[PDB]
Amino acid sequence: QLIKNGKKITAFVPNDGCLNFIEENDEVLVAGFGRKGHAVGDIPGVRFKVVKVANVSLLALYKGKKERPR
Amino acid sequence: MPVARSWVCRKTYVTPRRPFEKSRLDQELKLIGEYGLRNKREVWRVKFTLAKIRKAARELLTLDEKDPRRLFEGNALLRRLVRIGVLDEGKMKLDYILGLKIEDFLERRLQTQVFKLGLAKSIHHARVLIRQRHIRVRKQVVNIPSFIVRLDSQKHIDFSLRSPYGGGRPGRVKRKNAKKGQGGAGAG
Amino acid sequence: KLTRIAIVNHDKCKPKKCRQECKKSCPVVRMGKLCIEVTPQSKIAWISETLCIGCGICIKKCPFGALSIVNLPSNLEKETTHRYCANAFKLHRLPIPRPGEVLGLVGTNGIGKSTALKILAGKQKPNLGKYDDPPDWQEILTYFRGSELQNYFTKILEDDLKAIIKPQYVDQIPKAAKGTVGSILDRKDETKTQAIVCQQLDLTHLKERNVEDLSGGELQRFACAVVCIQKADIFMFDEPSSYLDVKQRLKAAITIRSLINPDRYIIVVEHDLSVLDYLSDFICCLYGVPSAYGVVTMPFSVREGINIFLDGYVPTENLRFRDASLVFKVAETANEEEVKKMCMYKYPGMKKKMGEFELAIVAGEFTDSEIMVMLGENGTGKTTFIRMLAGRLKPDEGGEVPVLNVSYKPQKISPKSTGSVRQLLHEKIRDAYTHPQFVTDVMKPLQIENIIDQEVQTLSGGELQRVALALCLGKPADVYLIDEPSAYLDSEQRLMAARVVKRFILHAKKTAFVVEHDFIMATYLADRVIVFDGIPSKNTVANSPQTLLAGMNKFLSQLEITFRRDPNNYRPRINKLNSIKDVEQKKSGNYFFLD
Amino acid sequence: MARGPKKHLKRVAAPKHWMLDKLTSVFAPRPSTGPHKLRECLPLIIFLRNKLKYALTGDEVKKICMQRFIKIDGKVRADITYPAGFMDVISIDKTGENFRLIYDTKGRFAVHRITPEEAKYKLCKVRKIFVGTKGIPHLVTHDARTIRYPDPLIKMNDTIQIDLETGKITDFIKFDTGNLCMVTGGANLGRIGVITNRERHPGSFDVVHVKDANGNSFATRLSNIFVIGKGNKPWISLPRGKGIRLTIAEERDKRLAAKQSSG
Amino acid sequence: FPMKQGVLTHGRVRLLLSKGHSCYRPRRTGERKRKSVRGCIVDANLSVLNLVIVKKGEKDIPGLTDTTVTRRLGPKRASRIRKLFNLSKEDDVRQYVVRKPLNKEGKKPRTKAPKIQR
RNA sequence: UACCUGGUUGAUCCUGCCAGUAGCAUAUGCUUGUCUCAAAGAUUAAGCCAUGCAUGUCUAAGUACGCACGGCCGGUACAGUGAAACUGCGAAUGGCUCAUUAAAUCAGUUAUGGUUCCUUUGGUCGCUACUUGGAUAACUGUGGUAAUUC
RNA sequence: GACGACCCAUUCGAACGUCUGCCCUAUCAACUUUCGAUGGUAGUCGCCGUGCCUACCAUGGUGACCACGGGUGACGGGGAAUCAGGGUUCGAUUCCGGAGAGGGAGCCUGAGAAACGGCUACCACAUCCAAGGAAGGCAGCAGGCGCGCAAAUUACCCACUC
RNA sequence: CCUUUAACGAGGAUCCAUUGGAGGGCAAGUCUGGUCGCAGCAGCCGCGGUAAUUCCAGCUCCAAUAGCGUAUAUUAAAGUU
Ligand SMILES: [Mg+2]
Ligand SMILES: [Mg+2]
Ligand SMILES: [Mg+2]
Ligand SMILES: [Mg+2]
Ligand SMILES: [Mg+2]
Ligand SMILES: [Mg+2]
Ligand SMILES: [Mg+2]
Ligand SMILES: [Mg+2]
Ligand SMILES: [Mg+2]
Ligand SMILES: [Mg+2]
Ligand SMILES: [Mg+2]
Ligand SMILES: [Mg+2]
Ligand SMILES: [Mg+2]
Ligand SMILES: [Mg+2]
Ligand SMILES: [Mg+2]
Ligand SMILES: [Mg+2]
Ligand SMILES: [Mg+2]
Ligand SMILES: [Mg+2]
Ligand SMILES: [Mg+2]
Ligand SMILES: [Mg+2]
Ligand SMILES: [Mg+2]
Ligand SMILES: [Mg+2]
Ligand SMILES: [Mg+2]
Ligand SMILES: [Mg+2]
Ligand SMILES: [Mg+2]
Ligand SMILES: [Mg+2]
Ligand SMILES: [Mg+2]
Ligand SMILES: [Mg+2]
Ligand SMILES: [Mg+2]
Ligand SMILES: [Mg+2]
Ligand SMILES: [Mg+2]
Ligand SMILES: [Mg+2]
Ligand SMILES: [Mg+2]
Ligand SMILES: [Mg+2]
Ligand SMILES: [Mg+2]
Ligand SMILES: [Mg+2]
Ligand SMILES: [Mg+2]
Ligand SMILES: [Mg+2]
Ligand SMILES: [Mg+2]
Ligand SMILES: [Mg+2]
Ligand SMILES: [Mg+2]
Ligand SMILES: [Mg+2]
Ligand SMILES: [Mg+2]
Ligand SMILES: [Mg+2]
Ligand SMILES: [Mg+2]
Ligand SMILES: [Mg+2]
Ligand SMILES: [Mg+2]
Ligand SMILES: [Mg+2]
Ligand SMILES: [Mg+2]
Ligand SMILES: [Mg+2]
Ligand SMILES: [Mg+2]
Ligand SMILES: [Mg+2]
Ligand SMILES: [Mg+2]
Ligand SMILES: [Mg+2]
Ligand SMILES: [Mg+2]
Ligand SMILES: [Mg+2]
Ligand SMILES: [Mg+2]
Ligand SMILES: [Mg+2]
Ligand SMILES: [Mg+2]
Ligand SMILES: [Mg+2]
Ligand SMILES: [Mg+2]
Repeated sequence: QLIKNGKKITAFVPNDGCLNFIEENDEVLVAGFGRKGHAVGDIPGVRFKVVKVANVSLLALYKGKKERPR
Repeated sequence: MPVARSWVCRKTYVTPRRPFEKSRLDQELKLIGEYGLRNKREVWRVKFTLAKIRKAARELLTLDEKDPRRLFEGNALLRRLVRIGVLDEGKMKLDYILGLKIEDFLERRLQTQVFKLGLAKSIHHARVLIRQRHIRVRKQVVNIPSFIVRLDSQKHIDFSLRSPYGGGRPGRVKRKNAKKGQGGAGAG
Repeated sequence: KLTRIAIVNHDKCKPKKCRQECKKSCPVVRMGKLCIEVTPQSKIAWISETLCIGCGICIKKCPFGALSIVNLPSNLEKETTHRYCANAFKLHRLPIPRPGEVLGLVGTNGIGKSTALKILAGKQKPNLGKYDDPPDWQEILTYFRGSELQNYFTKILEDDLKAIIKPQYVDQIPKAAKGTVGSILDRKDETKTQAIVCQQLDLTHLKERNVEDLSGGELQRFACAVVCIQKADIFMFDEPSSYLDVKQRLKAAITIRSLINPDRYIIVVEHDLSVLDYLSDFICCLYGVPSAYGVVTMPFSVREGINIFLDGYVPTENLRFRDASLVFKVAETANEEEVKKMCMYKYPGMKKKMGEFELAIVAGEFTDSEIMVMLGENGTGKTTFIRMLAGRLKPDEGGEVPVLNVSYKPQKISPKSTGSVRQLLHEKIRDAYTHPQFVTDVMKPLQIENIIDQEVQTLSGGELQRVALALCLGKPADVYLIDEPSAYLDSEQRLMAARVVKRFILHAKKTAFVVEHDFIMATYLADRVIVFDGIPSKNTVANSPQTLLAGMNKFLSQLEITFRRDPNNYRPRINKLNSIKDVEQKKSGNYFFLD
Repeated sequence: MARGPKKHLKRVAAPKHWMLDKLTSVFAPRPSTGPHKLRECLPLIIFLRNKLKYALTGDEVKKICMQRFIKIDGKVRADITYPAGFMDVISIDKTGENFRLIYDTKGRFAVHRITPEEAKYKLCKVRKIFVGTKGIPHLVTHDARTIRYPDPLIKMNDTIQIDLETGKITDFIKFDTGNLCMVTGGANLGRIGVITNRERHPGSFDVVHVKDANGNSFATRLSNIFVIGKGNKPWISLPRGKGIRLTIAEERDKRLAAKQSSG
Repeated sequence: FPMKQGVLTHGRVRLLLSKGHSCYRPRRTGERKRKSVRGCIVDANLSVLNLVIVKKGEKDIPGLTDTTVTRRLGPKRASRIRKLFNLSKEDDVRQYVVRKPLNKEGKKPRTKAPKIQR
């Protein structure tokens, strides 16, 4: 659920086993998918993807360069 | 706030449109090997400075002869080219400019002349020497490998007057070891 | 990083007209956990102090302006100047010292005041909070480039303005120093300013009253006289109203204010009642958690700062949650039984000396069942009285030998417990209870936790005094002998200690005598009181235990102070010794309102 | 806001013929109110440090001018941003040199030293003619001067040679076909030639022709002609190259032949 | 709050004062303010009154009238001097001017006087 | 450098679009040795604001009895340095932002023969008198209010 | 020589006016008017021209060549990005013009202001209090809260341009 | 700060170059180990159901390089205004 609008949207998590970093009720920064309005690939009706969970990247949370702040 | 500055600046290259094209990659790699440059960008600079000359040449050649503008600017452009050794005074006319190849701007680089005028063992050794402040143009050290040598500056390139290679104190290696004979081989 | 919370205080929150879009979409309510507590009802929509994430979605969609964000305090690890040692209390940024005016500081006991003062005086270099490899005046003077500290620290490194400071404790320095009467003062710095501070502080008697003669109040007066005459450029004053006369607080205030003018930096820190408004010009409030971490705020004006410290507890920027409105115990509730078994342990009007003090007595109808409070100026012998009752001079020419067992609280804080206090908690034992008298007293500022296991030598005097109180009411006694119990304590823990000892001993219909120099604890402990009249160095008479009003009337009219009770927070304040109010109150004698 | 007159002038917006740089700082001297227009003037500060190099910074100009050394038309001016302009005759006594402000043929002022037996008279161009109270005829020149009782044949667009200690006009050239002229506006700035024509479109900007000493002709507006000679004989001395405005194909040849790359 | 002439009440009121008025000093050429002043009537709701003596009786007030008037300061406009010493049109206006005597614990004593103006 | 390439079919030829491709400018991720330039709270909220600072000014030439300092003894217009205070001038330029505003603003073009203009520059200055009047500030002294550049 | 001063000119302007030039919208086709809308006569007022405003009189003016109404994440331009040739999109932003100091309104002083680093009042906020009263305007420079995907130090100095 | 200069300062196991790919479009492996229509990849076509040139990793190779990837607005490609 977004901060500014308050409206609800579904988002993808972009690599093998990342869904364990995402605790419940923390923030996230969602981005676009890649075709400017449209669901990409085989997923039905998902148009956004995560980049940061709690001010730390997914690419760094997953490559080991950083660990969760808690 | 108002401020006392120049914001004027500009780009000096243009990437190619086809990013992975073999006829391109192999030619540019050849040109990097034969003159010992660093990136592809060191080639795209030369491509730009030639493709921009070839626009002024063309737009002049599409004026009518006897024009004031065409006369003045053509006599100015040929002079500027001849003065760096890219054109022959036996040509001196616009319809020859369109016949120049990229490998004539590359040829006039200081790195190229320092090798081809004999002061270094290879086109790679030359780039090292220039960057180490071993060479001098006319009563002036230079440190930029890409410096373009004007036609009558040609025979001034020689080794620096404060440098080991010709009238200078030996460097910090030839001196640390000669000291190993009096501080490491006499009482050490 | 900062812990954002939503709050609801509003002009008529309307759970009867809005249909409660307030609760219909907090993200936490959707996932089971209840953040908000409201349905169609009559009054305020409650909210959890902790279950909102700080989402702010709670705010964007109330139709009326009900909900808003506040920033609860947290340990940020941003702008850490120092750590008391590795792993210890964390200190954030310092106040920028404005010259030409007195810079004051306020906060609870043990939040970073004396460390900030010791840093600003160059006596502690900053370590940037590192446990290891503390820097050395090149990385310092780069950590605060582009800031006033860049130039300020160089001006103190080349000593172009070399600092001077006053100590925290009164009991230390007359042992640590040596000097005979008067000659130390004469040889220290000057004669001229020496002469003006000596007269306006009323210590002209200490040409011949020696450094061994003088009391802890008279020692603070010496400490302040000596640092005022000491020739330096920047000044500091740690606790400069610890054990002073209610008029001499303002006299200390005036004699420090008299050096404002000549481009001198000055910082003062106090646990003030009504004294600093005349002392300081700008205020900087402190917030944090005690001996764990402490944050300093930007400057404020005197009234504005004193107000954002207790007229609520919110900065213009952020929040903290401490120091609310209770500086007078408006909870007017007191009830215990009448009992006709009453013992009237009276005493003769014995006359006694030592070398110089004629301090007369008149008889008093002292009784077992309630506390009697004591008034009087500093240096009039409110101490020697119950010191003599405790098995010293003149029990022979009369003097009622203690009928019940004696618990003695001495005012010179010096318990001889090397090691830790835990073994001094063996000449008593705790196990006799585990009860509100012990818990609600010893705990409040954190827990009982810091004052069980610690060397008493590195101690905040506050909790050592809380332990001296605990070993006083932890000894076999019934007559409890007290002397300035409120000293070295903040406001709210002063009142906690006062209230809880009143209530605890009044469970038993039990004896104590209390020595106060303050107001709040004195006013909520009393139904009778003794007064000391006359000026020191020659004579004094302990008048008989009278009522409260007429007694402290004899007190204040002798001191010529009147007070004012602001109703919004029942706050006390001094009327400025000449007023359109200082004429009615001094004609009718009323200096105590709203009984 | 603008609610009153401005008093600063930005460096970029300044006139071009001042030939100011770009990277010193944001402002330019902003000539003070005077007899010469703001675009046509040349402040005294720009003449002493950008041209004659006598001073180096603004304060040196201020302390050169305060010592009462500089004279603009005989009088002693102490204001460093005073608006000198075309036909003004700066005199520096302490050195013994004099100058005349005349446009160089690229359309800008240049230093032009004159003999001290010449810097006693300056030319003016008549702008208005009117009969004052009691029937006295007056005159207004291009630099705001007012001459009372002038000869009753001097009319508009004419030129008059005055003296700097009296005013009191001495000679006058009459605007007609055949006299010399210097042009003081627009594209043709600082060119010289015989007037040779004047067309007249009533109510709008009458046009004038000219003709150089090499056949070149160039029209202009009449309000930009400034007669400087009876015919083929300029009264006042002239800068080198005499307003001939050679083309760039000729300027290159002279630069090459003279090889003026040193001294 | 002071009192000013001509506001006939015992109350207090707010007036728009300007230059030339009383109870006001303007901070900027061409300014006006709105401030509170008490009416001219006298009542027990004051705190002070300024009274000036106009006719003195026979018994001297102990600490108000027995003292002596100071030297004040002398005149500086030429005709003011002439009017004070009843001088003729051609008496020297010089010589007569009040030569202010000056003593301090520092230097030699001195006499000053004003520069005479007209 | 005036350019295309993958994808509907068992295969083919088309229409046709989705995807790739190169630049640009805002955000963000990973990474970072040297050296010359240098943008930077516009986008949302023209939302709210603790503290400090951003506008003052004296010459030979308006008014000097502050003894404040002062010298060769004198003010006999009156020396000389000069705080303060009256007087004059400036504060309407500069800086910041882009809410408003669609024949409005703005641009080029023209007109004031339909007006005003501190200042600068040049004109103009002849239909009790050897010099008039009273009254204020700084300064001295007494004050009021919790509080103010009262 | 300094200063002041009447009027004339000049200078720096300012003000009003002429011709041509604008993004999207017809699910905006008729609009405008004694609450002046177009014009005439005489005045009021104003620095001057003028329905600018008053009194009497006439019934006019604008529109398919898009009037009038609506929208603009619209301040205009010099310009910026890309660009065979034609074009498309951007221009809050250092130069020029305009407009505004929380929103609306009224005025003093002055050559010049409908001025907010000036004053007066209402609206919304907010500070001090002895509950009588007083005081305020960072879309100047730093700094702080808030807002958000989104933006630097509460440093130094008049030496340079002015 | 840059520039000008004395004195120290290089053997490569550091005085250590990264970011994204390797079926096609589109430069580069029909290597080896693991997983088994799961986990995942993939802008598009498409990969994975026990023998994966496409997933996870080692090795090797490719492109630009003190820089490279992603989201978004926009221009050329678009003779698809
Ligand atoms: Mg009062
Ligand atoms: Mg402006
Ligand atoms: Mg305005
Ligand atoms: Mg000027
Ligand atoms: Mg003297
Ligand atoms: Mg005079
Ligand atoms: Mg089909
Ligand atoms: Mg198929
Ligand atoms: Mg595409
Ligand atoms: Mg790229
Ligand atoms: Mg720089
Ligand atoms: Mg930019
Ligand atoms: Mg904004
Ligand atoms: Mg402020
Ligand atoms: Mg003087
Ligand atoms: Mg004088
Ligand atoms: Mg003044
Ligand atoms: Mg003015
Ligand atoms: Mg800004
Ligand atoms: Mg507007
Ligand atoms: Mg419209
Ligand atoms: Mg509109
Ligand atoms: Mg128009
Ligand atoms: Mg225009
Ligand atoms: Mg126009
Ligand atoms: Mg002036
Ligand atoms: Mg004049
Ligand atoms: Mg009419
Ligand atoms: Mg009319
Ligand atoms: Mg009609
Ligand atoms: Mg019609
Ligand atoms: Mg319209
Ligand atoms: Mg626009
Ligand atoms: Mg807008
Ligand atoms: Mg183009
Ligand atoms: Mg713009
Ligand atoms: Mg905007
Ligand atoms: Mg900006
Ligand atoms: Mg602008
Ligand atoms: Mg204009
Ligand atoms: Mg605002
Ligand atoms: Mg004025
Ligand atoms: Mg206004
Ligand atoms: Mg302003
Ligand atoms: Mg104001
Ligand atoms: Mg106000
Ligand atoms: Mg402001
Ligand atoms: Mg700001
Ligand atoms: Mg944030
Ligand atoms: Mg940014
Ligand atoms: Mg931010
Ligand atoms: Mg300066
Ligand atoms: Mg790799
Ligand atoms: Mg991959
Ligand atoms: Mg692989
Ligand atoms: Mg591929
Ligand atoms: Mg391939
Ligand atoms: Mg298997
Ligand atoms: Mg396998
Ligand atoms: Mg395999
Ligand atoms: Mg396009």
